[PDB]
Amino acid sequence: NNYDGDTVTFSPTGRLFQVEYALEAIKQGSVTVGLRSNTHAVLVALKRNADELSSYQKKIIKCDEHMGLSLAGLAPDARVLSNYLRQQCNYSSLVFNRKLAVERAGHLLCDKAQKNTQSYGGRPYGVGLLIIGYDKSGAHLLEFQPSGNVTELYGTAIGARSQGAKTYLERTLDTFIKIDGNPDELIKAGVEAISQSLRDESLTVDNLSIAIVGKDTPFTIYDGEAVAKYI
Amino acid sequence: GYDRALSIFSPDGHIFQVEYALEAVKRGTCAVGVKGKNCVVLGCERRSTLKLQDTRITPSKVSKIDSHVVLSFSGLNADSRILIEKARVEAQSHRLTLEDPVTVEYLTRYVAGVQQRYTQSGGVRPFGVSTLIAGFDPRDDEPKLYQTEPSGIYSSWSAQTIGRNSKTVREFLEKNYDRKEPPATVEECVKLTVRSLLEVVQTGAKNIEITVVKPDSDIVALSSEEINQYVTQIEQEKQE
Amino acid sequence: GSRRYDSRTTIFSPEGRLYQVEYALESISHAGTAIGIMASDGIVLAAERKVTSTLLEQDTSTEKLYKLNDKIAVAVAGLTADAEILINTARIHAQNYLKTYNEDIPVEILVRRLSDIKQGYTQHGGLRPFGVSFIYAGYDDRYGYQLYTSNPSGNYTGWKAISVGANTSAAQTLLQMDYKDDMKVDDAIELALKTLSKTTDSSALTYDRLEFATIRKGANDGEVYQKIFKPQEIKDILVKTGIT
Amino acid sequence: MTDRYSFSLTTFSPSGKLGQIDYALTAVKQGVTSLGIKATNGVVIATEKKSSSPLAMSETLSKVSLLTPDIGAVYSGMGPDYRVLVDKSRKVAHTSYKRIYGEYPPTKLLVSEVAKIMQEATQSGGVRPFGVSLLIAGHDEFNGFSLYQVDPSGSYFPWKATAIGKGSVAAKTFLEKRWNDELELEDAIHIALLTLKESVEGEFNGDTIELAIIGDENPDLLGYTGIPTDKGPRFRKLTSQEINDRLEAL
Amino acid sequence: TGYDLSNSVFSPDGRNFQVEYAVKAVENGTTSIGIKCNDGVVFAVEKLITSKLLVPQKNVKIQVVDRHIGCVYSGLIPDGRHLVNRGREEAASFKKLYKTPIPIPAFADRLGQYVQAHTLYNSVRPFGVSTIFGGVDKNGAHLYMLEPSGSYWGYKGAATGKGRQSAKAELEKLVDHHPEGLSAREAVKQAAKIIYLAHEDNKEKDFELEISWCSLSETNGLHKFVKGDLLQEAIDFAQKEIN
Amino acid sequence: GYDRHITIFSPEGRLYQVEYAFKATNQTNINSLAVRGKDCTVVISQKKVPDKLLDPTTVSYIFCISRTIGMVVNGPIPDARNAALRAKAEAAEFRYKYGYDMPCDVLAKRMANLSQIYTQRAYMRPLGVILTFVSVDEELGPSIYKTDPAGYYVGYKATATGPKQQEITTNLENHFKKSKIDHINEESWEKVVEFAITHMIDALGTEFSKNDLEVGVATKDKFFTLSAENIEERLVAIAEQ
Amino acid sequence: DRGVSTFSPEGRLFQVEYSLEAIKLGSTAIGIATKEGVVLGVEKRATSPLLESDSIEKIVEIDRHIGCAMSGLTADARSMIEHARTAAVTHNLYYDEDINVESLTQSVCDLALRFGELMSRPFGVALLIAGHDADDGYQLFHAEPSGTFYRYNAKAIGSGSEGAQAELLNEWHSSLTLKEAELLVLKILKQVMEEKLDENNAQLSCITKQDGFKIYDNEKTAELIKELKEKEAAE
Amino acid sequence: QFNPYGDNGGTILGIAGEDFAVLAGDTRNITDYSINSRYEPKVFDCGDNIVMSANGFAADGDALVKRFKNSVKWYHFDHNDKKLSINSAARNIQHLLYGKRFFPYYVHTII
Amino acid sequence: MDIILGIRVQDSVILASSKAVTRGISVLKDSDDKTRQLSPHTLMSFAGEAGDTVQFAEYIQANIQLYSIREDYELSPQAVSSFVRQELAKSIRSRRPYQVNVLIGGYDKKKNKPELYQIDYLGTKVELPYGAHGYSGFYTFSLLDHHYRPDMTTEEGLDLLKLCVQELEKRMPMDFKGVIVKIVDKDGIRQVDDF
Ligand SMILES: [Cl-]
Ligand SMILES: [Mg+2]
Repeated sequence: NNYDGDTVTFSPTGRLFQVEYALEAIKQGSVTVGLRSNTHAVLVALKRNADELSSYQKKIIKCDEHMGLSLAGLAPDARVLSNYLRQQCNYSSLVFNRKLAVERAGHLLCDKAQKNTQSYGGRPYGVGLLIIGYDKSGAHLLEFQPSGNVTELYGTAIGARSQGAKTYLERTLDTFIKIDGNPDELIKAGVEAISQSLRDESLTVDNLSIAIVGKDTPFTIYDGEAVAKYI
Repeated sequence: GYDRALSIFSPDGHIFQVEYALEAVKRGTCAVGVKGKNCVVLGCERRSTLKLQDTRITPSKVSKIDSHVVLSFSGLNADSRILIEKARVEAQSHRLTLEDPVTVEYLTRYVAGVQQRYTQSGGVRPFGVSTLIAGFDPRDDEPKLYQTEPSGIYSSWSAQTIGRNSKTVREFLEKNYDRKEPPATVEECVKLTVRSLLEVVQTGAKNIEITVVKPDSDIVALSSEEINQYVTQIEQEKQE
Repeated sequence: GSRRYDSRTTIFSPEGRLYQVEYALESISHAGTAIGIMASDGIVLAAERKVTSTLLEQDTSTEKLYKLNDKIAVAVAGLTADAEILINTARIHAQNYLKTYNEDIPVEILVRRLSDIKQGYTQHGGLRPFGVSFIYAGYDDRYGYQLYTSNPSGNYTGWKAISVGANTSAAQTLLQMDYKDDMKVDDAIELALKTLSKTTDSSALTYDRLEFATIRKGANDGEVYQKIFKPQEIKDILVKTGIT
Repeated sequence: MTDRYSFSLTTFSPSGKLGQIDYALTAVKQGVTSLGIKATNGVVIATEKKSSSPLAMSETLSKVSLLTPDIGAVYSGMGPDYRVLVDKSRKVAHTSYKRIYGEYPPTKLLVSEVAKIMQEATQSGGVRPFGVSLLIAGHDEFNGFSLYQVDPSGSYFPWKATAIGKGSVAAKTFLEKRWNDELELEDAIHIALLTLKESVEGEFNGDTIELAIIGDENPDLLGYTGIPTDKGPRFRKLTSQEINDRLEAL
Repeated sequence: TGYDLSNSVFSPDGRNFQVEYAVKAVENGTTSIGIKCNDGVVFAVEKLITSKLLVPQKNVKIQVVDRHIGCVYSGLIPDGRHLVNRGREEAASFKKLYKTPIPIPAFADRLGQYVQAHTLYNSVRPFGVSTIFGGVDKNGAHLYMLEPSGSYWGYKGAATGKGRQSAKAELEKLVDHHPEGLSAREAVKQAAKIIYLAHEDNKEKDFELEISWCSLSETNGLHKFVKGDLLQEAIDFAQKEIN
Repeated sequence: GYDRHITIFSPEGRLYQVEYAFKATNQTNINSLAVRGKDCTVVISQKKVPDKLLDPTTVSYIFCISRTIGMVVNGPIPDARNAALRAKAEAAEFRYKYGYDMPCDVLAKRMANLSQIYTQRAYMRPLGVILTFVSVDEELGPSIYKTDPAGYYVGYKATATGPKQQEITTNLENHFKKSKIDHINEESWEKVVEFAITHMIDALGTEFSKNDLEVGVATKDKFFTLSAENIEERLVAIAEQ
Repeated sequence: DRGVSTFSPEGRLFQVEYSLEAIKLGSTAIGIATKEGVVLGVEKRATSPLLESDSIEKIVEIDRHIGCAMSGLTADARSMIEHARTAAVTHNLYYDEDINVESLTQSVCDLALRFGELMSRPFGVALLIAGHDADDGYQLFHAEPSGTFYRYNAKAIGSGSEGAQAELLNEWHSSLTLKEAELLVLKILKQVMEEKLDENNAQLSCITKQDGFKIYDNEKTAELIKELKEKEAAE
Repeated sequence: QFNPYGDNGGTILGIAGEDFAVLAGDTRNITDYSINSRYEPKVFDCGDNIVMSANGFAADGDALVKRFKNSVKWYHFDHNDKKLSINSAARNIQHLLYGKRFFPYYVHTII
Repeated sequence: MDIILGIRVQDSVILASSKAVTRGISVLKDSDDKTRQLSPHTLMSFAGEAGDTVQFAEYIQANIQLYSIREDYELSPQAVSSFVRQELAKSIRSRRPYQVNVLIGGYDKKKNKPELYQIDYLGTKVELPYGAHGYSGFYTFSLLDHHYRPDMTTEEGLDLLKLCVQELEKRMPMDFKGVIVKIVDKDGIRQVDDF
């Protein structure tokens, strides 16, 4: 009310409204789902279009051969943060000849987002990210929020109506976690998960976006006729 | 450094600081530009609430940017000096690197770019000035007349006016200026310019300035008696 | 953050005016009147001190009239402290020009640069403008004797006779009435004092409440002399014209 | 972080007033009375030592301060603002004058430098004006003795005699009756003590009154001998005993 | 009024309302505690299991500074991380210049001055965390608790978060019943109990226990996490006490 | 009314933020006292440890700035420590630059000048503390100098600070009216500490245990604080008289 | 007042949303992409008859294979075009090849959000970036001041945008010829324009692989206008 | 005085066919008259069917290769996984080398 | 570069400047004009380090032209010479100084007098009746000491200049490919085409 003019101001109940308003931008964004087994990690994203004449906004970004994320909210902010991750992943390779741990990737994003919530002039990031990756400790899935809070999960979803997919994954937890050495089945579970967040619209060929990383699989994105298999 | 974003968008999609700068231009003394077949003429109003002035030393309303291009303006006088200075420097810098004087279009594009920069730079307000830039490109006999404004937009005009009561003199020029046949001579062009100012000015004494620019760096300012002759001639024909 | 407390000194009103410039001019209108009159053979500067106290040291005082170089002087109207900042800058600028070209600076060039400084404070930096209006009186070999004025907007104009500060409306009308082009210095001296004597808010105009200066070619052959009048000299010139 | 206040905190109001300067002058009005009187062969500056507590040692707090060997200063208003101004004034006398010309600045020019510092606090970003008015007394070879007043705006005026602060209006009236152009230094000290008694309420003695002069050179206060041209400081602070001696023949 | 809209502004009381507002964010957070013992310190924290989808043991909240200091906090988790990042920089430069690892009291002031610095200007926001931290140095064991204002003291026991009063009461009993001292292995078990008892003030979601410790004898003066058999032993001890 | 939020003048020539900083001074509800002997300067302060979980040894408002200078603070601990660290740095730098130990009164002036800057510059808030500096200066002898958020400072024969400062002040005033001298005419610092505690007991009207007080003593070439047992020994001496 | 980079409670940046309102006030600009080329057309909209309409430059060349049309506060577009041109030429210098149309657009859109308290406010202009490269062929992009860009088969921006977009929805198919697209832009422009469409107040342009980016002459456009009127009367 | 360059010896050789190309290089690494390694490769696969070698001062050679490999990586990120053509790689390498015109990479580079 | 001469007579200033531009063992050009018009009544010739000469000449030219436009007034030769001197005086203590020597020939319209200034790369200015830079002076100064008179006409000055060029062509080691001669007087600057 009087305490939402900038990010440097606390409310009387100890809230940061600008951070909460940034969180609100994610809820407006299109749904995206993340889930993993012990061998693979999968991102499934519902892409959004302006109209029938427009293209579908690309949701998934590659960070390294072994890591990448999906976005929900302000796409330019995702581009800034994904770029930062690309550099940090790259710094780890050039200097230490070491693939950046997915956990450290999360820690770095948290600290970058935080600095924007404590200084005058700047603003919080207006996007939520789902980072998947396969490193020295197996498959991983992270959930980034622009408050700074990063969380490691077996599965999750963010965006509009993400609660439907999140409930499904909470039920299916015991099933999909043990889909080891089978990419197509883990994707199917993710495609079935994102379907619980659909209303009036269904998954078409230029609407669906899938990405996968695993033990013997580099981070690769599937769009267009390549995802027709899963509809 | 002072960083404040003074020029910003409003809910309706307007940049008020840029629009308020236009109001300063509307307050300024009237300035008119009319281009003929082989010349351009810049007319300028001078308010007559100031007597006991020293016209020898008082800053003239029309300024030479180079020997072949001139600039008049309407709005804040102090603001206009800054634009004129920058333009004059760029004119010499262009001669130095390109080995050729600026085109009127180029010089206008530069001045307009400066004005635009001051609409999305932190810590600064826009220029409260609109300019009429006239002249002839090097080795070219086609007359050029351009207009700029605080927002940064610029465009070419067969004839144009800016400043206070400009909408009245623009009305006059719109019916009196023929595109198919512009003022064939210098006299015709000056007369049409003086006529247009006489719709707004008051008296044709020391209130009107006229500057004539011709090809190949041929620029001259008319004196009181020379201008007064046009005023005397127009009024006698009017009584009919 | 600090945005909360920013006055925004360099913005436009909806009408297209600069708030701070307008309010600075309102300040200057309460300052002691200063008059400049240009004659064919010299220039007069006259200025009224702001309500004097009897225990003020008058002879070793400088409030209104300042020397910029040997050929140029200024009369001040507004905040003295602000004027001194600008005066030292002007004095330096004049010496830079002389160092560069080995010639005394043309009056207009000095005026323009000082006016450009004022302009800057209205367009950028977020600072308050200088609450000062100058009357420049000077001579050079191009235009001869010249009178200029500048104000907080950074706008400057040339004059034959001009007033700044308090009661300029009344003062300008009186100057416009009695001034003529073939006027001499001694006549301009008389006009300057007569104008102040009528426009003054005080009961009667006296020597102790005045600063006076002339710029004549009254030296020996083709050279200019600045005369900042002493208290006794103002007393004598006031009697000589029959004001006291 | 960083000083984001890069904008003026003192601005013109619609009426043309500079609010913060006016308010600074109001703070000066509240301050304790101080005064200065110019004689033919000297200058005197004086003020009351308002003690914050009787346990406090008022000797440690010096309201009258030496700026150069021939220039002294006193104030009315906010003490802390005065203290830093004295530090800056002493330094500027060296950096912008003595280190260049090899001699101390004349009174008028040092005053001018102090005025500049106070004017900048009236226009620069993120600062308030100084809440003091200074009275600076001094001597120099070519101008002789002089007395100046410096206000929060940065304006300064030369005075034959004047007072600032609490009871300045009454004190100035008193000085107008007593001041003439033939006053000797001792006569000016006598008048200074008379004028100050009017404004002071409690105790009136050498321990509650601070008084200094700009008079003859003091070879005994120089600290060394051997250079004929160096004859010692003209600034001298009167002792607690020296004040009481003159209070008997009052 | 309006005194609470800007940081670093004194109210007529002499208070900085923005800092007090940051304390509310701390009070909203999960419970965390610190127990000083014979030859070291023990840290414990409540981790709310928001969902089944949270990977157990893989959202670590307790952080290490240098190799001998442990830090835990309640409130805005990112703010706590920022403070630790600074702590690590401070501890690194101390060791760089002075060779010896940073003493705990020295380290406490480094964080204290940094947090206090965020109450001096309106261009920054106060920290939304109370931080419990400590370790073992040349002078023995030290436990500290640092607040949004920059205020910190040494503690026998410390607690902050939503269940601070429940934990404080339980901590006060340990200080009274063990005047000669509490052992490191005991303090780990007690820490578990106190988190379980303090969980009563946050009992909608069930939680995950996390403990760490520094001890001159048990961990050789270094910070380690309590895991495996020793963790389960401490959980079982806590489970037995609530029933 | 934004003239009450930052350090600019109000219409009546006042700086409200400075005045409110003065009120922050008493937020701790602690009273301090300082007196001078012949050879020493003693400072005492109340010590209140309400929480049982606190380590009482770490609760302190007295600081050792340099070897010779000691400082007690009246105000919140964060600002107190801010001031202490800066004073320590200033005193160390002084010694390095000018080749001798920073005097008590000079450090007071320096810290007062820093405080003054916060009353004039807008982006910096004043510290809500009153700093009482004590030493045995090698030129001026036993010295007490005190600083506040206004940037004011002055030397003292003796002084007191806190909520019940006025009661302590007058108590000391009446003693120096009686004794007719500027100090405590006593040889050993032990008895000057006893005097300080005695007159605080009389003024405040409360009795003190060993853990209710905090004592700092300045002698030639060193300033030190007393332990609980050093104070207990001192309390026993008062009781047996 | 309030911060420049402030979020609204709905999760949008105030200044970005306000700049979108400024773009709605701007003159109409239409783009249509075909397999034979991409056509760009704009409404000039002279404020007065005395203004020489051929000096109104709202269609602009970035490189030989990339063109650009604008709508809104057109003065703001100058620095965007300058950046685009430099980016294109610079990439050619570093890599000895033409730069992808998408990569160019992305480079322009990186400027968009570089504002705050960098420039003081977002851009008040939208761009239609049309071009061709060897990989993805003929492409049309809509670059906003939000930093977002969408590829389009066809797109209209400006005051008559929502009406023209609905018209483009019905008329566009994947087998349009270049000539068909030229007429379609002229048709839709004439519908949404206030003043009557002719060669002086409207301007056409296209980009083809063979001939590159070309702004049409007033003589060439006039014949396409005459061809358009005859075809509508013919049924 | 410190000499920042050294000579690691070795030699390389590239030949181009109609539908293929070879880039060969010996595996010996040396300083002065001593052998450092009998098998230290200096011909690398850099991606997008580009092989590269920077022979001369190995520290500068490894640095350049490393930078170019990294250049290929970022070309993909910034231009939608487009294949870096051999001619485009060449021009990129010119800029890498010329960026150190006044403190050169002491290598003869072949791709 | 190499040979630049200057002679001030009664009513004009005459500048002679060699046409050769040599690099190594090759005369690359034999028609080079080593001068720039600073203003309608002020001409500057120059000689020195390759590149520096023209870069400096044109830089000065731009500045004087800028001044002329700003004030709508022509700077006096004395004023221009003082400006040029100061620029060189700055240059000499720079990281890389302009190694350029100049002659400034101008006609002061206010005084109705020709003026010739000689300024070396150090910023050493002198007003002279006749001047030269480089090895030229070692022949021309003594020659002009003998034959020069202050009241000579422009035609007499050109004959006096021919005498200098003849002496240089006889005794100088290098072929400087003749000179371009320019006259500065009340009517401005003009070039003598047949010399
Ligand atoms: Cl200091
Ligand atoms: Mg402040």
